[PDB]
Amino acid sequence: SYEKQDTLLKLLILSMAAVLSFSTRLFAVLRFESVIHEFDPYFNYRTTRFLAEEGFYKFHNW
Amino acid sequence: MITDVQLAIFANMLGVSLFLLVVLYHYVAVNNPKKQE
Amino acid sequence: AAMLGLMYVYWTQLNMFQTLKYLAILGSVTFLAGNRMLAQQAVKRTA
Amino acid sequence: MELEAMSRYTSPVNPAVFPHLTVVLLAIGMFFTAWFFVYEVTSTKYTRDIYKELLISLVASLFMGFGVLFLLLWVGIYV
Amino acid sequence: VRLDFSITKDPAAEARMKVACITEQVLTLVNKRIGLYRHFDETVNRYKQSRDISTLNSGKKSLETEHKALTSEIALLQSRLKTEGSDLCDRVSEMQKLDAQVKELVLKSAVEAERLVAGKLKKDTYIENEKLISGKRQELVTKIDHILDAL
Repeated sequence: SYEKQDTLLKLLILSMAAVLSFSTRLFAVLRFESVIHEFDPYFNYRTTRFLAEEGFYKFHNW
Repeated sequence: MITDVQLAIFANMLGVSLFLLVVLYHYVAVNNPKKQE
Repeated sequence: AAMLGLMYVYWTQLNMFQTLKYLAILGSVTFLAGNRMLAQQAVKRTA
Repeated sequence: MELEAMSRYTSPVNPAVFPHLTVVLLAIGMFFTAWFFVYEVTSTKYTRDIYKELLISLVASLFMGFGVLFLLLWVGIYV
Repeated sequence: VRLDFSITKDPAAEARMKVACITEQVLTLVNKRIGLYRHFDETVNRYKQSRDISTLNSGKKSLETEHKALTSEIALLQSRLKTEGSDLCDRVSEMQKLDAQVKELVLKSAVEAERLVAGKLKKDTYIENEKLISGKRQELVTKIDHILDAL
């Protein structure tokens, strides 16, 4: 029924778009390593692993 | 491991398939009677 | 009423995570009772 | 019960096999998943039946669940 | 999907939904009317193979019973659609007006097959009468499919 085909084609298009969005950003991991780039991301990484270890209230007061 | 060339090909093919499918969707839309009643 | 009273206990004693851990439950029950009561009122109004 | 007299074991699913199974099972699970969601979004309070939804969802679960397993073994995150 | 967060119904959307359910039911019953005509045409082929009139007579009576039941259920559901004010009721009436002529053409086809097997109709005339009957049948079916799209 026409509604099924319209729904199918919407779902298929959007799931391909999602898979493409995720997959096109992997080039850097495939070429070298699953490691953090640039200078600024390292502060976000250190602070993130802090919050992941010490808990919110000790990160906020940190 | 998969190389960045095999990924580049895969992504090119996904892109082409996506845009061709959207250009099909516009036909499946305009042919609809209920969209224009 | 309990949902509005919880705000005094949060101001005096609780932290945020505890406050939300209570307010989730109390808002869920208040929402279910409000939806049922409002549907009844809507029928009575529209009758 | 001492070393040289005994036997040895390995997984009957051999090294070369996982790349096939993962693809097949995930393809099937994607089929039934698409069917499930198209059926759910199209059908309506008067037109749904529980037993069809349950069967489609159970089958899609079986196939997806084993496909992801063989996928993670293919990657080599051996459980 | 089973739960509903709703307060005020909109009976107009409920009518738009029940009408759609009933229209899918009617569409299925109509597809079974076409399938009963395919059963009957198969029964006519079996008749030509067998030259046994009882097969096709039982086919005719099973048609004029089950297709008649489908027509009655169609008209009762159409009475529901009429109560719902649906502009589709009178167009299911139009489809039944076309299908009554398709029915009389099927009866003519069965009569011409009975005459052919009885030798009352000659092959070179049977061929032309078949081509005309099935041609106007296919025309009526195309009209039917357009009116069903009009639902």
